[PDB]
Amino acid sequence: SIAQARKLVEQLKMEANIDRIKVSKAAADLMAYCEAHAKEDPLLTPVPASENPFR
Amino acid sequence: LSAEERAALERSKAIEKNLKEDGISAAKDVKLLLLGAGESGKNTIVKQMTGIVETHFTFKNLHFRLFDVGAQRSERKKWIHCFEDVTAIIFCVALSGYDQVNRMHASLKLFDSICNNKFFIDTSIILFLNKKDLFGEKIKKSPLTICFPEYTGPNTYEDAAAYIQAQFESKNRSPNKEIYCHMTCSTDTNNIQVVFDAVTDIIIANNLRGCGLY
Amino acid sequence: SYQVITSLLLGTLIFCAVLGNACVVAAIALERSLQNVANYLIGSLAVTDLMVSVLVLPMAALYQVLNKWTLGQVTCDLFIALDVLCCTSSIWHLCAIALDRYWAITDPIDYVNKRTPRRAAALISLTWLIGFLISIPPMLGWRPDACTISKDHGYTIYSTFGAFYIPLLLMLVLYGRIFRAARFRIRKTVKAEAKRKMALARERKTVKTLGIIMGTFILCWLPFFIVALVLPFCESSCHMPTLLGAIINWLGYSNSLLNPVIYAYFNKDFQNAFKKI
Amino acid sequence: VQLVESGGGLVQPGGSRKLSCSASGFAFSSFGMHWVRQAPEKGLEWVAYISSGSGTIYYADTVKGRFTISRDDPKNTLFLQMTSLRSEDTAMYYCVRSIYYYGSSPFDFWGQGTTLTVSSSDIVMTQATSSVPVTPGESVSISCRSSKSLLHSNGNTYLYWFLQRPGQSPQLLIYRMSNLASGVPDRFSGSGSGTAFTLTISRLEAEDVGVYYCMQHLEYPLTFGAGTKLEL
Amino acid sequence: LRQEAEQLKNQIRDARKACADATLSQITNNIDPVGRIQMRTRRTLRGHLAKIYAMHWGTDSRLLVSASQDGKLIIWDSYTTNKVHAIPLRSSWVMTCAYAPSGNYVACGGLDNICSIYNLKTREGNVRVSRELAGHTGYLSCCRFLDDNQIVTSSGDTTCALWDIETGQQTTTFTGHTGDVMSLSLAPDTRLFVSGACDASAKLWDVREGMCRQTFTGHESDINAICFFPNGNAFATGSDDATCRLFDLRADQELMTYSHDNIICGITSVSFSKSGRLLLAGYDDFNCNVWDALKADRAGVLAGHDNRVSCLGVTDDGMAVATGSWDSFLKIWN
Ligand SMILES: O=C1CC2(CCCC2)CC(=O)N1CCCNC[C@H](O)COc1cccc2[nH]ccc12
Ligand SMILES: CC(C)CCC[C@@H](C)[C@H]1CC[C@H]2[C@@H]3CC=C4C[C@@H](O)CC[C@]4(C)[C@H]3CC[C@]12C
Ligand SMILES: CC(C)CCC[C@@H](C)[C@H]1CC[C@H]2[C@@H]3CC=C4C[C@@H](O)CC[C@]4(C)[C@H]3CC[C@]12C
Repeated sequence: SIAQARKLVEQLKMEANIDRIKVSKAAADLMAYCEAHAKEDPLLTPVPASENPFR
Repeated sequence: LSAEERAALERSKAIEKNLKEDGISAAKDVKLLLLGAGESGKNTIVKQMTGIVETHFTFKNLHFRLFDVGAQRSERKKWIHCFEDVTAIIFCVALSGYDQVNRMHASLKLFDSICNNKFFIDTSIILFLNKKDLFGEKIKKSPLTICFPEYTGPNTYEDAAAYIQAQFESKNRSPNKEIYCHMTCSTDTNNIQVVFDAVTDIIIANNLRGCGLY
Repeated sequence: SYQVITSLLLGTLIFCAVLGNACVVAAIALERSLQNVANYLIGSLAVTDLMVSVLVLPMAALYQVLNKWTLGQVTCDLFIALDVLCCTSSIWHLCAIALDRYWAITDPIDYVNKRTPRRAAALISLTWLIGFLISIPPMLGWRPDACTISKDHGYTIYSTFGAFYIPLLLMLVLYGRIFRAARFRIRKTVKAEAKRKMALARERKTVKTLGIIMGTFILCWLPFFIVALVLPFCESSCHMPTLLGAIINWLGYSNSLLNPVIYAYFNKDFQNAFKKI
Repeated sequence: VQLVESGGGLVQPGGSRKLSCSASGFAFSSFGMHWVRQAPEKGLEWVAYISSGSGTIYYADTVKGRFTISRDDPKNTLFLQMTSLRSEDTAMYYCVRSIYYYGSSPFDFWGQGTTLTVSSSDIVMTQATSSVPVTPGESVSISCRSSKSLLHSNGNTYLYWFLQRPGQSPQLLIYRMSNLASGVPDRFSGSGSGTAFTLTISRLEAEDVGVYYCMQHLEYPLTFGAGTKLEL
Repeated sequence: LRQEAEQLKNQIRDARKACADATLSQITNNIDPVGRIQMRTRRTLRGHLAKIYAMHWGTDSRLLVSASQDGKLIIWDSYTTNKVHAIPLRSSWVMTCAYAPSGNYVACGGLDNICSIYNLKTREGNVRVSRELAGHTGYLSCCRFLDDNQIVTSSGDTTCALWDIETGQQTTTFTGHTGDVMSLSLAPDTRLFVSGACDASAKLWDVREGMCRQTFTGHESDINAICFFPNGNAFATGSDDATCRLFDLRADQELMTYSHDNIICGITSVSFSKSGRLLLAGYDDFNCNVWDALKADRAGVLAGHDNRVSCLGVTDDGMAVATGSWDSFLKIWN
C-alpha cells in the first residue's frame, strides 16, 4: 500500500546517506588483513602434523 | 585411550547403537507428502486418516507419515527438497473448483510443477479428486467450459470428472511415475485404503524395477 | 600348440570370472548404496563365484590342459569337494535371489517391515549348508589318474537333484509366480495409448529379464546335469565323448562368469556405482 | 538430583548384604555409577564402577570377586552385591554419579552414603599435607603428589578434587585439573603439571572447612589421596 | 512514491560507482597466489542416517553439531569422531543448527517455524529443550547465537528476528527483505549481521536498533549462503547462480566475483579461512571449491562427498573445515 511505499522510500533515503569509502581503500584493508594473518591460517599455511589436531 | 576417553568411546558407541536402531525403525515408515491448493479437500482426508503438520498412523501393518505442509506459505522449491525421499505425494484437488476463480487451473499448474520437479522424477502421486458430490451438483447446471474451453464433450458427471482426471494424468510424462487417482465425496471412510493400495503398488513396482521386471 | 590354445582360453575365462566377481564384491563392500539385502545376496553370489573362479577353475583348467590329473588323490578329493560345494552354493544363491525377489514383489508389507540383512545372512548360510550337504557325503563315504565325480547311483540322484533339479524347479516356480505378479501389476497399471505402449514394453521387459536369468541358468547347468544324471546309469551303454562332457562342464563353470553380468552388471544401481569409479 | 543409598547397617564377618541406590532426578541410564567407600576414620576409597548400560565394570583390587556392582535402569537402582564381608569392609559406601564425554564433569554428584558395619602398579596419590590450620579470608593451597604423571597424551590431566564437608558427602570441586565444577564458587582453583598438583582457595569461607581429597582418573583403579583436612 | 524510490536507488548506484576507484582484482594482481590449497579428509563423521542440512562448529574448534533429516541433532568430538550427544528432535524437518559460543546451548529449526534451544549442560545428564522460540511464520533457514541469551534467526517469512531466550520473545524483528531469508552471518563482534534472501539481495542489519544499514544487490538468483570476512568489514554470499560475491560494508558494493565457467550449479554454503584469504564454497556438484578470496582464483577443490554439500564451516582456530552433505557424512579437512 501507500505505507509500504513510504517505508521503502524512507529506508532507501536512510541507506543512501552513509559514509562510503573508496573500494581501493576497502581492498587495501582486506589485503592487509589477509597478509597480517597469513601465519595463523592453517588452511593457507598448513601446520606440521604434530601441531595438527586431526592426524 | 584414557579411562575417561574409553568411557567416552563407550558412550559414543551406545549413541551409535541407538542411532542405528532409530534409523532401522524409521526405514519402516512410509512417508507421504500431502499436498493441495488452498481450499482443497486436504482437511477432509486429514480427518479421515505451526509450519508443517506430520501425522503418524498404522494401517495394515504399515506405518504411514503424512507431511501436511500447506501451511508453508512461501516458495516451495526452498523446502521441497526435504521431501525428496517420500514414497508418494498425496495431491488433493477440489473437483468443485472449476466454478471458482481459477482455483483448479492453479491446482493444475501446481500439479505440473510437482510432477516435473527434479526431486519427484520417480515419485508416484496419489491424486485425490475432492468434493465430487458438490461437483455433481454444480456440473449439471454449469458446463465444464469455464475451466476447459477445449472440453467439447458431454456435460455429464462421469465424462466431466473423467476429463478432469485425464487432464491431470496428462502431466505425468514419466515412465517410472504413476498417478493413482481416486474420487472422493468427503463422506467415504476408505480413502486411507486407497492410499494403502497405491503405496503397496508403488513398493511392488519399485521391487519389480529393481528386478528388471518393470 | 593344441593345448596352448586351450590354456589361453581357460585362462582368459578364469581371469574374466575373477575380475567380474571381485569387482561386484568390491562394489558391494566400498559403497553405502549397494549395501542392501538384495545386493547382499547378489554380492554373496559374487563371493561364491569368486571362490569358484580362484579355487575350482584353476585346478580344473590344469586337469583339462594336461588331459590328466597331475596331482594327488587327496588333492583330487579336495578339488571335487570344492567343485560340488561351490557350484551347488552358486546355484542355490540363484534360488535365494529368486526367493528374495519373490518375497519383495508378492509381499511388499514384509519387504517394508520384516526384511532385514539377517534374512540375507540366513539365506546365504542355508545355500552354503546345502552345498556342504551335497559335497561332503562322498567324503563321509558314498562311492586311476582321473578325478571324476562319484558315479554312485544313489549319490548321483541325491547330488544332481539337490544341487540342480530341485533348485531348477524352485527357480521355475518362483519366477513363474513373479511373472504372474508382474503381469498382474502391469494389468493393474492399465486397469491413453501411451499407457498401453508402456504395458507392452514392460511385458516384453519382464519376459526378456526372465529369459536372461532362466535361460542362462538352464543352458549353463542343465546340459551338464542331464549328463551328470544319466551317465552313471549309462555306465557301459552310453559313452561320454569326453569333449561334449568338457563343453557342458565348462558351460556350468561359465555360469559363474555370467552370474555377475546378469545380477550385478545389468542392475542399474550397480551400473551407476561402477560409473562412480 | 539425589542419590539415596540403602542397606548397610550391621553385618557379621563373612556375611553378605546388598547395597541399593535409589537414583532420582536425573537420567540415570546415561551415567557411569561408582561405589566409593570411606572407612569410619580413614579417607575415601573407590570400590567399583559400572558404566552406562553396564557395558564396562571395574572393581577395587581389594574387593574384586567378593563384590558385584549392578544397576537397574528401569527402576534407576544401583546395586553392590557384597559377599564374604571381611572386617575391613566396614565403611560408608557412597554412590557417585559420573558421566563421560568431551567436557563432562565426572564424580559431580555423590549419594548421601550408607553406613556398613562389619563385626570382628596402581597410581599412588599422596597428600603429604593434612590437617592444616586455616583462617577465613586468607588464601590456602592444598598440594598433591602422584606416582605416575596424570597428564595424558591428549593434553588432559585426570586430577579430581572433592570436599568432604563435616557430615556431608564429598562434592566435586575441580573435575579435570584446573576445571571448576558446576555450582562451586570461583575461589577454588586447580593447577599443577605432571605429578605435582595444588588446589588453591582464594578467600576461604566457613563452608570451605572440611577434608579435601585428590583422585586420579587416568588408570582405572582410581585412588584417592589421604584427605587434607582444613580446620580453623 | 515508486518514482522517488527509483530516484534514490539511482542515487545509491551513482554513489557506489563513485567509490569504485580500483577493483579488488586490479589491486591484487601482484600478490603471490597460493598454488593449490589441498585439504584432505582427516575425519569422516558417520552416524547420520539422512541428508545433513546444517552443521556449526564450536568455539573450542573441537565440538561440532550437525542437523539431519533423521530427526537427530548430533554433537561430535571432531578430534576423536566421538558422538558427545545425540539430540532427538521433535520436528525431523530441521534445516539449520547453531552451537552457542559458550557451548552450553545448541539451537535447531526448520519447517516447524520454531527455533528450539537445547540445554546441553544440565544437572540431569540429558539434553532438553530449554526454550522453543515460536513467532516466525515461515521455516527457519538459519539461526545464530549472539550469546547464551540472544539468538538471531532468519525465516522464510522474509524476516529475521532477535530473540530473548529467557523470555522466549522476539526482542527485535528485522523486516525489509521481500524473499525468504535463507542465511545469516553475525559479525565477529556480533554488533550487526548480514542476511541473504531469495530476493537476490543481502542486507546489513544493526542488531540493537533493528535497522537495515545497507542493502547489497549483486546476485541474479536466490542467495543461499552468507558469511562475514574475518575482520567484519566484508562478507561473501553464495547464490543459486553458481557465483560468490565479496561485498564490503564500508564500500557498499561487491568487490570480487567468484565464478567459474565449469561451475553452473548453485552454492549451498560459504565460509572463510581464519585469515580470510580462502573462501570455501560448497556447491551442488557434490564438492566444495576453495577460492583465493583476493584473486578470485579457484585455489583448490574439496571432493569426497557423494551428494550435494549442503553445509560447511571453518573452526574459529582455522585449523579444519567440516563439510556436511546430503550423503549423511561430515568430513573434516586439513
Ligand atoms: O567328473 C567330471 C564330469 C565331466 C562332465 C561329464 C563327464 C565328465 C567333466 C569332468 O572332467 N569331470 C570332473 C569335473 C567335475 N565338474 C562338475 C561340476 O563342476 C560340478 O558338478 C556337480 C555339482 C553339484 C552336484 C553334482 N552332482 C554331480 C555333479 C555335480
Ligand atoms: C553360454 C551362454 C550362451 C549361456 C547364456 C544363455 C543366454 C545368453 C541365452 C540363452 C537363453 C536366451 C534367452 C531366451 C529368451 C529370451 C526372451 C526374449 O524375449 C528375449 C531374448 C531372451 C532373453 C534370450 C536372451 C539370451 C539367452 C538368455
Ligand atoms: C562367454 C562365455 C560364457 C562363453 C562360453 C564359455 C565356454 C562355454 C567355452 C569357451 C571356451 C571353451 C573351451 C575352449 C577349449 C576347450 C578345449 C577342448 O579340448 C575341450 C573344450 C574346451 C574346454 C572348451 C569348453 C567350453 C569353453 C570353455
